[PDB]
Amino acid sequence: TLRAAVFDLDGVLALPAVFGVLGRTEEALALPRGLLNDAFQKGGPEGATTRLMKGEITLSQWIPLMEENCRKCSETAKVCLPKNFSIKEIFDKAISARKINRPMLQAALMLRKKGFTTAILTNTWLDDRAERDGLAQLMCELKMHFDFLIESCQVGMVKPEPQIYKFLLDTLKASPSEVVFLDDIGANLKPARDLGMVTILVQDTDTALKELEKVTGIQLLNTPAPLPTSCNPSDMSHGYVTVKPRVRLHFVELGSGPAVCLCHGFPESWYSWRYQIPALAQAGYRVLAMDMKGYGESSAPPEIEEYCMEVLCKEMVTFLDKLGLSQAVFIGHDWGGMLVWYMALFYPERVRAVASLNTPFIPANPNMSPLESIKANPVFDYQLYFQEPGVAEAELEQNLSRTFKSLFRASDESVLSMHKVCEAGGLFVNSPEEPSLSRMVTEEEIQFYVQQFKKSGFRGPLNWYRNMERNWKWACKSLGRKILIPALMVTAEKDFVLVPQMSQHMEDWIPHLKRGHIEDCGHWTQMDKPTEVNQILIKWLDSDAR
Amino acid sequence: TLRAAVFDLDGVLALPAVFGVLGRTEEALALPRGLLNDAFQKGGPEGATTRLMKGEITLSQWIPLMEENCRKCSETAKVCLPKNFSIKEIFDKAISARKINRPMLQAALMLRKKGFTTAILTNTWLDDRAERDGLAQLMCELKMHFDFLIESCQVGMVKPEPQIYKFLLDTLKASPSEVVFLDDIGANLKPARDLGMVTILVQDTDTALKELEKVTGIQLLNTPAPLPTSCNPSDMSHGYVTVKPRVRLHFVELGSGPAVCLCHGFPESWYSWRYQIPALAQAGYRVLAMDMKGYGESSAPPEIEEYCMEVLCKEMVTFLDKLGLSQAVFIGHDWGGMLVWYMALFYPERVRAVASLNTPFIPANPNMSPLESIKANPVFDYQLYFQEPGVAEAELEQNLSRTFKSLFRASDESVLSMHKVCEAGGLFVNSPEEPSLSRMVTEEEIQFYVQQFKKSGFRGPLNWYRNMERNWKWACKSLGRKILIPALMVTAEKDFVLVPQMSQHMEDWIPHLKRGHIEDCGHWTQMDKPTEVNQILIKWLDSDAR
Ligand SMILES: CNCc1cccc(-c2cccnc2)c1
Ligand SMILES: CNCc1cccc(-c2cccnc2)c1
Ligand SMILES: [Mg+2]
Ligand SMILES: [Mg+2]
Repeated sequence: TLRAAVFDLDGVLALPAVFGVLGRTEEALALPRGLLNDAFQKGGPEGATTRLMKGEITLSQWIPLMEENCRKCSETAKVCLPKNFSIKEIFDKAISARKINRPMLQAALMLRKKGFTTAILTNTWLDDRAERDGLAQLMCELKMHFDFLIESCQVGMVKPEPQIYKFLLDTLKASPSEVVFLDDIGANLKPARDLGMVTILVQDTDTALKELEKVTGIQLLNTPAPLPTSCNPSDMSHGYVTVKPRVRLHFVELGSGPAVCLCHGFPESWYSWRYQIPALAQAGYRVLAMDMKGYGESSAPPEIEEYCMEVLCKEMVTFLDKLGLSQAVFIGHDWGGMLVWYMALFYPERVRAVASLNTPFIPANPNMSPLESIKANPVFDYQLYFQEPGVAEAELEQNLSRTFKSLFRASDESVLSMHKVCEAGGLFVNSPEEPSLSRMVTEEEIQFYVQQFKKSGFRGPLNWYRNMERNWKWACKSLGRKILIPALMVTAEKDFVLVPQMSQHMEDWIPHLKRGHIEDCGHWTQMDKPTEVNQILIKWLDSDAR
Repeated sequence: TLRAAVFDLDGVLALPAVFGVLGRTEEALALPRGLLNDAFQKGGPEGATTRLMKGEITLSQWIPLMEENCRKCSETAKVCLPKNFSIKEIFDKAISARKINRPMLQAALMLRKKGFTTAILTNTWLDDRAERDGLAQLMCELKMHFDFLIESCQVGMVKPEPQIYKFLLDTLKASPSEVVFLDDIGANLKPARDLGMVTILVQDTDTALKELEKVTGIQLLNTPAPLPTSCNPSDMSHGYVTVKPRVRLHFVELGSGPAVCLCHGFPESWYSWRYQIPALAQAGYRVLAMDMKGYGESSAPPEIEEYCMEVLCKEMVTFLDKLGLSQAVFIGHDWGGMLVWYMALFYPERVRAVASLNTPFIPANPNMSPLESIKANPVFDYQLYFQEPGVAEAELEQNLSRTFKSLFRASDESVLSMHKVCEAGGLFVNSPEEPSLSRMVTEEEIQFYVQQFKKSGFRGPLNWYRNMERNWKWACKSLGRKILIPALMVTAEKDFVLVPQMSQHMEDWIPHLKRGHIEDCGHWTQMDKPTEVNQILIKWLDSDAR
């Protein structure tokens, strides 16, 4: 039966209702009860407020009309308005107080996830106030979660006029009996009900949601915590910058405010940050989520030395130079974590702050060859297995789906020991042909990785592991320095390759290092514990990069 | 003979020299003459400063070494340092005082324009101070103008060590006698001279430039005012956003700070803003220079109504939604000017501020059809000529080079009257086959337009002119509103189509409108008077959009 759900903005998706500040203001100021509402509604379908709601005039033009109205109401009720009474002030304050009503948004999201078409239908105004940006931000955040946003001032019609409902129905490509409509004003529900829509009168949120649950047959209340918002690749702005003749870097870009450059690990993608990108943009950052060199839509030259840290870092500086960015905050995971530490040591003037997930900062040992260092840790055996050009490429390219499905697994789901890989003859030699799907990833998300890696395969990616000696010699140049810009290290309790204890000496080199630690989190940190990652990065960004 | 010119940063490309603050500080504080220089140089090739300049330690690690040095020098000279004496403070202040020495930069630019290879060779440090961004910005601004930037702390070598000069020569792919080297420290010149480089000792800038002129044989002093910096397309970050299934918008993006969306006119390109893009980014803005729908690398669907203002504006809102931008400053020229006024009237919550070049804001007349309004002005006759699908496309596509060469002309160069175009049978009927090249444009710049327009031709572009009735009906919805967000109108004295007097009533609708006016400027404003446009936009941005 029901296929569509329609929510109002004031008093339903957003609270406190701005309508409601008339009531509060009368109470706070000891005015005659309803005086401000009388003024707000004066003239009815031909008064100032209706012309505003229909888009005939803007909010700033309406303000002095309401003011006049407030005077007229107070004269006929034989009172005075307080010295300094200000409609502009009252409304600035109420529009900024009003916030997304999170449980109602999450119900709309869940219904949309079960197949509902969702819409916002609202009587609202053209906002040209000095502070309009606050409302623009609220609308942006809400509207990406709905199929349609219908605004009275854009369509020239207002609730309760019957034409707006017919316009709704026609927008929804739905008959009225397939629709549930929620509003906190009973007069606004009435024409929907006359057409045989299910309607819900919203006073407190929980009761409305109980009625909504009952009538749709879907669980909306007491539901577990949902995942952060993810990214749909074809909805992103995609950027491309040529950093030298055969090397162009692709990135996805969302948000405004301080530039934050996200650098993924092996064998990954910009898409590995899909849960961080909307959260960090929504927190007030300009996010640039890279395809690192060798991956996705970035160039992937075959030569091994094109992937040494020195070359990669110099390219990332060029990337900032071409974008006209004097700095970015650099956040990396895995190989990208290693990269951002080297950015901080060699280009601190370009790094506003630095954060790594999983990858520790360990100074090079000038008295031991890196390949021997590597041979000393049984869990890095797979790194020796990666050395010989063509061997790991053949195994990893042989069946991409099985490759990402076998790699991307939560800590309780493993099919790969990283144990004696060379001796085993490969990474997947004792893994199934058809792994089950991790709880972390959908089959669609796997096929996105699979399609990215069809372009250039694993040569470029593996090459990141093939510059151990060259990276060691470059790193030895930096052994006298410390990292003294703002820095965060995020350890993952159950990453059994990049273990939290490997980071334990970092304060000797980064004395003011901050930390976060994520329990029950494997190697694929951003997608294993996306909620916790987001919280830790935004806290650290707002305190240290701001 | 000479093919290459090498400049130092401190005291040559940038002034006052930070070295020089030791002198000034001793004088200001009544310290023993040379005390701070003695401390700065203590230990010579093995002291703190040399390790800094070679990249062994960072600036923040060096600060307390210099401090110690300052104490030791003052003890052996039997004096005290003042209470609150601060090396950090002295250096923060000196590094921010130091600015690009504009006449020396413009000499380097001019030599580069006559074929020199140019480089900056500098002893400098790894800057990890809280205020490092100021230096990062200076280096970014300078370095885009040179072939190479060689920094002591990146290469592990310092002037005057002879290896740094050999490294220079090898970088320049030049023998020493082809090179002129300028430095303000004679000891730093000596190894260059030993190799037979021409050297110039820089004290005052003018004298150095006279020697530079003499030895290169090129005029560098008293030279006319150069054009602002332009854009090279293959050096830009190129962005792409799908705003609906068959419509993706391309843009070029440079800079950080408030988003500024530049919207070009007919029949133009993002490249028409090539002189504004670096200037506005350099002024502290995030510039987004669009290919408008129908142009360049943006989609160009054939249908006429895809190009009505309502559809175009709704798309531009979607473009901001997908980029995660709650607002942008919108600056338009010509058709793009018309568009940004409609953005301000219909989406003021998304428009931080609005500026138009040439295009006035004239409310629709609800009592006259727009086509009759158009017939009333003899200079808009070419707009009737554009109505019939396929006619103007055939003339404008027939020879692209002749098309842009005939259109893009300064006010003293015209070959087109816009007079009785329909009756003439076309736009170019009485223009030459091979127009001369305008002073405004190079043959390379013309061929960039020609190559852009080979992708989709003139159908999409002309379609912008084919929605007069549809745009009029939409505009009539807005006749009750005023524009009350910050707004700038820039008139062009010699634009004989979009004449300055057409804007004379705009204050009735935009009572707080600001203005700029450009004399001796034709229709192609950004490329006719790029210096004046830049100055007018940056002044207005910094006061009204900031
Ligand atoms: C460590 N750099 C990325 C990488 C390379 C190879 C394997 C794994 C992996 C695979 C499974 C579990 N944990 C980690 C991770
Ligand atoms: C007015 N919209 C752009 C346009 C269209 C057609 C011709 C010209 C033009 C051509 C020459 C001189 N001045 C203006 C300009
Ligand atoms: Mg309501
Ligand atoms: Mg110098």
